[PDB]
Amino acid sequence: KLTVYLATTNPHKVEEIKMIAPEWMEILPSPEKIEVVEDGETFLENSVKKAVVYGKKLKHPVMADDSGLVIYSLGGFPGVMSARFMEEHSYKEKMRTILKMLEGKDRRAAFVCSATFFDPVENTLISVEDRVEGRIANEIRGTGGFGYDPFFIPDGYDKTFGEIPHLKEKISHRSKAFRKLFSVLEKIL
Amino acid sequence: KLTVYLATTNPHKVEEIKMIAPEWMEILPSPEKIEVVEDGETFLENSVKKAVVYGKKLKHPVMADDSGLVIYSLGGFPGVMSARFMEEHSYKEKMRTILKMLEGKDRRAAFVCSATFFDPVENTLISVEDRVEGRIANEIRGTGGFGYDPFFIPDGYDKTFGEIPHLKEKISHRSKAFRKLFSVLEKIL
Amino acid sequence: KLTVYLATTNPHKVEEIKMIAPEWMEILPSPEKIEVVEDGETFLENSVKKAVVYGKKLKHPVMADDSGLVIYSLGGFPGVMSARFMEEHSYKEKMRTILKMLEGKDRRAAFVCSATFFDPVENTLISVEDRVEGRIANEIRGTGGFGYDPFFIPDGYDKTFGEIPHLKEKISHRSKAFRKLFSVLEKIL
Amino acid sequence: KLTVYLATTNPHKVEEIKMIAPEWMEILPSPEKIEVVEDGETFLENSVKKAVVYGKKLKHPVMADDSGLVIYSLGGFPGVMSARFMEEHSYKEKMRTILKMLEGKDRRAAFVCSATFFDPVENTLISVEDRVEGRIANEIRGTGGFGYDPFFIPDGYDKTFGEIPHLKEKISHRSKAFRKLFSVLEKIL
Ligand SMILES: O=c1[nH]cnc2c1ncn2[C@@H]1O[C@H](COP(=O)(O)O)[C@@H](O)[C@H]1O
Ligand SMILES: O=c1[nH]cnc2c1ncn2[C@@H]1O[C@H](COP(=O)(O)O)[C@@H](O)[C@H]1O
Ligand SMILES: O=c1[nH]cnc2c1ncn2[C@@H]1O[C@H](COP(=O)(O)O)[C@@H](O)[C@H]1O
Ligand SMILES: O=c1[nH]cnc2c1ncn2[C@@H]1O[C@H](COP(=O)(O)O)[C@@H](O)[C@H]1O
Repeated sequence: KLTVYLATTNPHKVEEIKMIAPEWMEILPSPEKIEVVEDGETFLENSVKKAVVYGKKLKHPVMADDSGLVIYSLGGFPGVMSARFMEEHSYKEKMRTILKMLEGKDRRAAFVCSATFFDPVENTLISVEDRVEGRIANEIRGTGGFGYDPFFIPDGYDKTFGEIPHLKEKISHRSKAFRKLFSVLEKIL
Repeated sequence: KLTVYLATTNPHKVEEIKMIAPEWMEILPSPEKIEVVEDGETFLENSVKKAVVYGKKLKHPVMADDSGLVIYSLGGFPGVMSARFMEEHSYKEKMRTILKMLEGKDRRAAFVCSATFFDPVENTLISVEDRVEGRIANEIRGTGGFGYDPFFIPDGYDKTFGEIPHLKEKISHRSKAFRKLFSVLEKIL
Repeated sequence: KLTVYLATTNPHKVEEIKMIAPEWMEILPSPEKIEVVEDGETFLENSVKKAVVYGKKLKHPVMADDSGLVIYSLGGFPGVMSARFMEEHSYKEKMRTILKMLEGKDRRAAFVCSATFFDPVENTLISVEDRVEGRIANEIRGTGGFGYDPFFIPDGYDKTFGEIPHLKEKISHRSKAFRKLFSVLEKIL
Repeated sequence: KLTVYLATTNPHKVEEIKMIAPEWMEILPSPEKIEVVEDGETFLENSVKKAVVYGKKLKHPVMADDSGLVIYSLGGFPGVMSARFMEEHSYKEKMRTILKMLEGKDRRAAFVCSATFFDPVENTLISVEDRVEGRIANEIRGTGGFGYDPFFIPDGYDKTFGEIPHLKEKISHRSKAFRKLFSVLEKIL
């Protein structure tokens, strides 16, 4: 019933989103890579900006994700800088560096995801945000998911997303933000 | 139930949105006169941007409106330039100059309104758009309403909005978009 | 010595810049088409934005031009909208329409040009502006030049730039801005 | 011969620029604290942007500075994020955090400054950039200067700017860049 192109370069993101989409959602890969200036202050701003740039060019309904790691004792770092921080380096160096940052510090943290729907024919835009609360692990563990998942432990668990990647589908920020986006969309039709 | 501020400096817009409020919504003018640079290409971009800027400086749900007159035979002019066009001059003078532009041309026009709700607490953003098709009168009539109302005739009528302003309450771009917004809030709150 | 690419999509601007160029400059068109959202509210802001965006992507010194027609009685219209106004129509039609807007108004106008140099290796940016004061003719005449030339009369002249386009080399907004820019660069080399 | 306002919120920048002002220039703080979203990817873009905004509000010549600390082994961190990083925390906390990140890494870094002049009357804008190269110390020393001074050691010295702040006047990113700017001006004017 509703068909959408995904506004995203990230293949792990393509992956997570199709696997939690209801049957009434068809989620297609964008026919083209489109440069987006990601100069927003928040996940919401960047998510909307990707949805709008992609929507205007493709002239078809689109969905966008903007996401990252928020560490409370580091002022929300890396936040929107999640990818850009030490971007020439491996996620493993990034995680080691942030471990050094956190010695002696409260390790509370969250992955946040802003999920955006834009229909450029109707000029309807919907954006919702959700999060998964956890903590940074004392050490990098496991090879599942992507990015910072090897050192993030969701609340109510003692393993990292790198160790129990299947759990992302159930409780991660992206799963909940998009299910909450699907839910709104479902209602308004 | 739901209090909301209006992300605008326009009294006329505040009046018009105030009068169509649903029973479950409280609608207040914003307590700050915040400057937003309206550099969007489209009414949606500007709407969305006022709502984010207002919602962030206020830390409370906001609604914003970006609106204008679009005259097809003039390329959609004045469009997002509706206020900035000859801004030091009265609307009378603006309407006069646009009448000259239109001599001998198809007179078909629309008012368009991009209506956006932003909740900065949850990060929920909803933006919708509507319009009233109509045409430019051959002369300026009435004093009702505001802006271009005195020379705009909605389809199915022969008086301008400046002549029959009460009719705005029922069929205007602003009345239609904001109801479209309420019907969305209602269904998802 | 100094080679610059021009951060422009306008081949008339290219040829006009080349013909006034000092002996020590080499001026080449951009080797790549790059998209820039011209969302500045002034010429200076758009000129600087084109220079920066093209400079950063080309990794090489560049120059940009933002230019337009400013008519005083019309609040400076079309201004930054010079190109966008009625952009699907010919200039003849955009002129006819502005002729209609000028009936019974003061006819004085200026072309304005913001000329920018950007060296992205040193991060040196230099932006200078000039103008040519004149007035709008009562009709369109000449096929020379480009854009609004055929109804623009320079102060101290009888003929429009469409009739005497050869005079642009000496006295246009573009000739004066760029030579001002060449002269600043002379001193700082 | 020239009264220029400083487009800045930083009392410490105010003082350090003031003290290297050349004879023909009366450098003042700005009368008004004005909101500027520093959303640029580089120092130059933020510098330019602060200059333009202030200069449009104030209608007089202004100068702006955007500056930060660039640590090479950390991908250029904190860079444009130099203030915003851990912004609710003291600079002692920030520097302590960054020492941890640097354990086992190349300590080299630069303070960088983009110094921009903007005349909103003529529409002339000049932006130049400079840097002071140096290294992060293994410890925080001295309460001189500001920000990251107490753990930055300019090349060829053994003291942090925290310990020798009076040498900034002569060798800092800021003095060099602002003198580079001054130099360029008193050729043209
Ligand atoms: O699910 C996640 N696991 C690990 N890292 C994530 C996840 N979601 C977003 N990120 C981080 O956020 C950045 C990409 O988000 P983007 O800016 O939305 O493309 C990368 O640093 C990711 O590693
Ligand atoms: O309901 C309408 N009637 C007449 N003019 C309107 C209406 N809505 C928007 N406008 C015009 O469009 C501009 C609205 O400014 P903005 O939405 O704040 O960018 C002003 O020129 C208004 O006069
Ligand atoms: O030298 C000129 N003669 C006539 N029109 C000009 C000249 N310079 C700029 N323009 C107009 O201003 C606009 C240039 O738009 P820009 O590409 O955004 O700088 C186009 O409308 C041009 O036709
Ligand atoms: O001379 C300096 N010494 C120490 N820190 C500096 C200096 N100049 C700039 N910074 C840092 O750079 C940031 C300035 O950011 P800005 O005010 O946004 O340009 C602040 O975090 C400063 O602490």
